Amino acid sequence: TLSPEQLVLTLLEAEPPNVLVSFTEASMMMSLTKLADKELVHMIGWAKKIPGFVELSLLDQVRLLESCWMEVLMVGLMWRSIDHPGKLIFAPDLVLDRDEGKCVEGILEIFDMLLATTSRFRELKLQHKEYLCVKAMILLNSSMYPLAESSRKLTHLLNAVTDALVWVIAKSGISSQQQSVRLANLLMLLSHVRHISNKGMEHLLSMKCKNVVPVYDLLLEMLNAH
Amino acid sequence: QSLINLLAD
Ligand SMILES: C[C@]12CC[C@@H]3c4ccc(O)cc4CC[C@H]3[C@@H]1C[C@@H](O)[C@H]2O
Repeated sequence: TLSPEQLVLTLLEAEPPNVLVSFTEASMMMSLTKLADKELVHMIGWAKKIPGFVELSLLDQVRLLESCWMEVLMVGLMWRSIDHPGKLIFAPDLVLDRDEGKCVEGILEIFDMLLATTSRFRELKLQHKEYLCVKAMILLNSSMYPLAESSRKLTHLLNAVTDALVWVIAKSGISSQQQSVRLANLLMLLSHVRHISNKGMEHLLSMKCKNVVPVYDLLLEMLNAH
Repeated sequence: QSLINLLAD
């Protein structure tokens, strides 16, 4: 096994490239879907750099990414947005004010949820090292969605990232009581992100089904899995 | 490229 410092540095270097996109209901959804597809390509590359991921069975790798992709997109959005109250920084040159959610049916509720969760991370003063850990924990199925060598390996990988998160928190020097509460709050926020993801995917599928936006390629493949 | 091709690439 790697040390926790070694694991966190591995997560840092795995970070994906940033993407650039390029309103009506159609044009906002077109931008957002084009963005997601671009990010998804890079997400797969990112997952492959997480220690142990490519040692899992191909089926587990597929099922993990199918399960978490929207959560991973969303936590990245929250991190990009953390220091800008009332704004969602989807990408450079796609910075949306809360009120621009009025452009798309049903999207404002989702924006408000994403902004509220971002605000909780801001209040917690989420650290760089914590962000890295929690994004990897999401991929490695800290939610425990039902998907033996591969399952045993996955448990080991998830435990390793959790250990690294505990280590990061321990470096803050706050009381053991406060360290435990912080970990609880972070895990409960990840559970909340899962719920927002479920809502977001339902909304995307609705926009597809109503022919508000076409969905192609990798995003289509990941959406079809839901 | 599809999910599988991206994973196997
Ligand atoms: C806004 C929304 C949730 C965040 C997604 C989202 C979250 C994070 C990103 O980096 C990119 C995206 C693009 C797609 C966004 C989704 C489109 C809508 O259907 C709705 O579900």
